[PDB]
Amino acid sequence: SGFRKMAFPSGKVEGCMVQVTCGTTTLNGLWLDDVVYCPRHVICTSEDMFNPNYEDLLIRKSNHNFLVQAGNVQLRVIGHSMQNCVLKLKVDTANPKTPKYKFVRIQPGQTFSVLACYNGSPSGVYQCAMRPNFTIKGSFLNGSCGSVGFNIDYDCVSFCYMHHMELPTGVHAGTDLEGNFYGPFVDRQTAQAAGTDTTITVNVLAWLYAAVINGDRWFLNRFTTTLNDFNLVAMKYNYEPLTQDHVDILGPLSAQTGIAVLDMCASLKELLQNGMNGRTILGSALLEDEFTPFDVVRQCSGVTFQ
Amino acid sequence: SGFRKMAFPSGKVEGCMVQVTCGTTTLNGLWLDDVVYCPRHVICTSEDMFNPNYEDLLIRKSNHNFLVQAGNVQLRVIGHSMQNCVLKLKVDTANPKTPKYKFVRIQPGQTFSVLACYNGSPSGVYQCAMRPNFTIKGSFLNGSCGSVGFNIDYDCVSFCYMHHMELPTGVHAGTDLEGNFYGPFVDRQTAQAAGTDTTITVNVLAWLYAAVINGDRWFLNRFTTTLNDFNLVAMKYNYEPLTQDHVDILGPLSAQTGIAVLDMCASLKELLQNGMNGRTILGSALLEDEFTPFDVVRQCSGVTFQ
Repeated sequence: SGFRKMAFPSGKVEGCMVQVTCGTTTLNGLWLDDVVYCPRHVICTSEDMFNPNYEDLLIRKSNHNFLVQAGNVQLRVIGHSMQNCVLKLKVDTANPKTPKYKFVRIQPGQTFSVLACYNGSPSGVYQCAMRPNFTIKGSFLNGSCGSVGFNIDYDCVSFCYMHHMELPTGVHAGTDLEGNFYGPFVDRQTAQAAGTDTTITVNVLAWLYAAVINGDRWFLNRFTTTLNDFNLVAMKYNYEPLTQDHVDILGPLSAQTGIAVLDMCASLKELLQNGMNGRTILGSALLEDEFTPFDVVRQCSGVTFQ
Repeated sequence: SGFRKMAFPSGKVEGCMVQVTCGTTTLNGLWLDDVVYCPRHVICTSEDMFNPNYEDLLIRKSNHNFLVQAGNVQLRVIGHSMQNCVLKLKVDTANPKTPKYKFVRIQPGQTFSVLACYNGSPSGVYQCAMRPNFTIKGSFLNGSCGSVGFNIDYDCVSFCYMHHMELPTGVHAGTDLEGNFYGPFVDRQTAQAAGTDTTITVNVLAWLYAAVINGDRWFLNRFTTTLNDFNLVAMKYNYEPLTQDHVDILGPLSAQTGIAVLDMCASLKELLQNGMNGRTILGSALLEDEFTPFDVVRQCSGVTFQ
């Protein structure tokens, strides 16, 4: 019982976090086997900011220009290259605490745990969703660049996000671990702004299911509706359209509660049109959209057939 | 910028979690040096829970009745004893990952991180608060007992909670690591239930500061009030009293924002009576009380000594 914004245990990623210095710029890197990955913007000075020439800046740097520290231990850089916006520093020592891992690119609507770090030292861990407009609503201060987001999928650490920057609305933008930005952003100081966001409908429904599992029922009505009619209401309140895939994805939560997906859709329609009757659901006074169906399952159901 | 429910990195605590089986009950234990700490109710069958005499149930048990497992490696139990409601199993092997640690007893209002575990395997990490009525609104499933809560100062893990049971309302009760329960609860199947809970006023205020710091201002007014007047309003709405110790603790944030504490109390008062008239603060439509002033400062680092 209970429901909380729960992140994955951070231990396997903590052991990969390093500090990377280039001139007067320090930020975080991720150390897997004999490679440290970090934002390429660490090689910039204030004079590069206008039109940074990364290709040129990279070749002009020697291995010695990169100070890499894992705790107190200095790692020697023996090579440097660039994949898109991520810098790959080859080092002389392979990380003995390298977990089994993969680099994955997540989709909008999906969540992951962020390990916020500073000077290569983990500060804290929290859950984020990739917003439909490809930002995350994170929590980062100066020196957090290079912090990474991940999921634990079986035994495997699936790394999906590396932090690059804050946009002027206070939201956050970054790349996958191959250095490609989520969204239409670039790793330089230019006029760029988040597109308008939408609410992740399938996640809201999952969160409602979570409420039902934990004994919140007041918003349940006896109504059912159709995909089509639901989607018309969705659009009116800036909610992403719902698809059959979404309906399928909610199946596990339907079975737990005995509430058909389309019935929960009718309950959601009613909360949208008429509000939340001054009540809270799972310690919140608005409709939460940053929990996937899987996040609800992993927290509230597990492997229960019974 | 940004503000999130953020937990400490769980790595140091992950390396201490182990499984403890006695009979058909499996739950979690904490392995520090050559001692495993777990809830003493691991030795009870379902029947014993009604009226259990642990002193007597313990006599029935030999060392061989406890199977302790760190991953797959069996730790031989060579001693078993009992301090209040926690069992201490002396094992043959000292935990090589034992971090620097203290046992501390926290007070209502203070926050900590929970490493939710199952069969000695970490599942997730989230932030909680010791409620004024000595419960926590955690998120636990079957097999979570013996999961622990902690703060991390430097490399020092301060353990403050071990999880023992779910009360009927879905909220959670447990002990410090010396086995004393928080609040008047007991490890027996009885009529017992949580006292009625109140909101943690000083936390709400810290959060409001966090909001100002992150650009949310609409709830500010120009009024000032006094402690006395404020506390009268507090009492009406089941807020905890605000003391002058709380007023000083908020001095840093008052300074940073240039909003006097009693000014902020006046803003809260208005929110308290009248609500948020359809607006949000830090992405929430209610008053959050699970961030301490310290939690706020950690995510909203000042520029004083930057």
